[PDB]
Amino acid sequence: APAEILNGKEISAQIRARLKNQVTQLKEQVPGFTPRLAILQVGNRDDSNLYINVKLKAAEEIGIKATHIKLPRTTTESEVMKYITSLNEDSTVHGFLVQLPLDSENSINTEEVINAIAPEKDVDGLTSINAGRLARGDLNDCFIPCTPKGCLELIKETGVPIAGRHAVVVGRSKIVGAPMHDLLLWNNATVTTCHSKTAHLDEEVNKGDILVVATGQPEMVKGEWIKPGAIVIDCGINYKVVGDVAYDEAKERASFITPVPGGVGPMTVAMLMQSTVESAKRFLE
Amino acid sequence: APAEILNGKEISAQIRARLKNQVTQLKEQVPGFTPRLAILQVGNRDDSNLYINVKLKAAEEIGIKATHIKLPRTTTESEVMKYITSLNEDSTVHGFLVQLPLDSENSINTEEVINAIAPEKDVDGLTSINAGRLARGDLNDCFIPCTPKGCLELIKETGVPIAGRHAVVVGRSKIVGAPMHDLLLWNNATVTTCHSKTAHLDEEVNKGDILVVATGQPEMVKGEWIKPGAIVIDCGINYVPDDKKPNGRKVVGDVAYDEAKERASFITPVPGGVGPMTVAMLMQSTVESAKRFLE
Ligand SMILES: NC(=O)c1ccc[n+]([C@@H]2O[C@H](COP(=O)([O-])OP(=O)(O)OC[C@H]3O[C@@H](n4cnc5c(N)ncnc54)[C@H](OP(=O)(O)O)[C@@H]3O)[C@@H](O)[C@H]2O)c1
Ligand SMILES: NC(=O)c1ccc[n+]([C@@H]2O[C@H](COP(=O)([O-])OP(=O)(O)OC[C@H]3O[C@@H](n4cnc5c(N)ncnc54)[C@H](OP(=O)(O)O)[C@@H]3O)[C@@H](O)[C@H]2O)c1
Repeated sequence: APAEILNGKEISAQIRARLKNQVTQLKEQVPGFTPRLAILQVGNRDDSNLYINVKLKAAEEIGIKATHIKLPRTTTESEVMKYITSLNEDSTVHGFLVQLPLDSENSINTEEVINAIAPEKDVDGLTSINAGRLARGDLNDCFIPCTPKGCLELIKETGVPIAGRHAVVVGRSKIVGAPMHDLLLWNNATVTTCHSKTAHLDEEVNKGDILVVATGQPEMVKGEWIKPGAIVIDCGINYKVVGDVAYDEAKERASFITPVPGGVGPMTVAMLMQSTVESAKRFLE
Repeated sequence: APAEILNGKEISAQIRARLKNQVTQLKEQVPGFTPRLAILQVGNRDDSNLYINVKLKAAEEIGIKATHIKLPRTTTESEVMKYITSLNEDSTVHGFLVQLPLDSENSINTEEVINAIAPEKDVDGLTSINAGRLARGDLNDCFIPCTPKGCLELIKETGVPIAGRHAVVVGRSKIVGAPMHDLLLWNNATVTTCHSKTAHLDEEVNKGDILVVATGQPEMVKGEWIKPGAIVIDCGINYVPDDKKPNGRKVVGDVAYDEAKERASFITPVPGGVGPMTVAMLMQSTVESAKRFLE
């Protein structure tokens, strides 16, 4: 009766073991070379502290050197810009990211901050340059955001070809929904994007052979809506922790489904690490 | 109950007359301010010369100063790059474009040339940075490529709100389909993008309250596929021989117009729909760049 469970915890563990061996091999080819990631944080949110620790731990396990810079809540845009410039110019840093959302007492234009990141170091793929390449099909020389990247990998774990499928993406954010659409489209799905102004959400969802949900609305996508045999990818982290999909009903209709926790979340961290290792390898050129 | 015809020739003429008045007024509000467009050409292709002259003439009618830089076929990539850098840095120039395709005896990386354009001057909207802003919903200050821009304008001429409609885009090219998707999405349509690998294209098309077709496949989208009451926007320019026409050839769209006009509530003809919009949209983007520069 139930959907096969796409176990992101196990899959991510296989990815991290491969990345580790790749990193060990780079270091034996070029001794003293150390791939390096930096994470710049503004403020002191509890959830951001937890996510960053998970990232630092994965990095150290793979043999990536990881630096965490934590700026106070008094930080201004102009101070964040100086750090980004410093990370851009530090040739020991192969990739870096800015943890979102920024936690400051001052107004900081997030887009302007992100877009000061040098594109070759933008391992989160959130610069307009990288978004622009992805959105137009040029996946050759481009970092892709870590969440959609992990989702695509989960979709591929089913062995079902994406080409020609009707995919539905619920959500259109910069971090998840919009790039998710792009990845599905340039893997030759026919893609429908939904958002908060979509009418008859249920009827749109029901057309998805592939369904990716990234709304942050706890369990709003009902199992009833899911197309029989669909692949269901659920990005939601909502406070127990639950997804954006009503799992117990959706599991009876899908052929493949991601649980929450242990689905998309661990896969996201593995892809960040993969992008980091890519940046380090490109720099060795 | 046949479709109202969206007359692109008339609408574009209204747009160009309003832009003129706006430009006259900017110059009176800030005397000495001169909106300025540059077009950089490489080589001497006949078709490019024709298109450029049309753009220069529209600009001069509106009161935009238009400069044409024409480099010879002997030009190298590094010389093209130097001109782009110079246009980027010339504070009198608010917008410029590079006419494509380049006509040189040397290898010139087109993508690299285009992507040296400063985003704030990229009136054709084809730089990666500008594509990226548009694709992620920064519609306040990015540039929009001229064809999808004109499509959106035609859709708005109907007075039917876009928000909550199911829009279908057939095609995903850099120049039309992809930016078209972005405009519809950030106007709050629910958007489906189809392409050459879409299965059951007819059934996908039939879900479109708004349909934009940009395939280059003459009359492939049949009237039977059109949802009743749909807005149909047809970007196709396909040449077919026809001895009964003044110049021995007709232009048809990517939509089978005669059958689609019986099903749509609004439809663009070909010729005379999307095509005449395009030069006016370039002019509109140029006026936007000049206004943003004016702070
Ligand atoms: N595992 C990870 O590392 C990770 C990373 C990022 C995100 N996520 C999770 O994924 C979820 C989404 O995050 P985000 O950054 O993409 O969030 P976000 O920026 O809040 O965007 C939510 C999106 O869902 C849409 N939406 C909201 N209510 C909806 C409704 N009733 N019907 C349809 N669409 C609706 C929004 O519509 P509008 O655009 O119209 O506002 C928007 O596009 C969250 O639970 C987040 O915690 C996880
Ligand atoms: N000023 C003007 O009037 C103007 C300006 C621009 C464009 N246009 C016209 O608009 C049309 C499209 O031009 P473009 O620049 O977008 O061309 P293009 O680069 O060739 O793009 C064609 C697009 O349509 C898709 N397509 C092709 N055959 C299809 C089929 N059988 N079923 C579904 N989708 C199919 C292609 O799919 P894949 O992506 O899968 O290959 C692609 O995304 C042309 O007639 C062009 O002349 C007019």
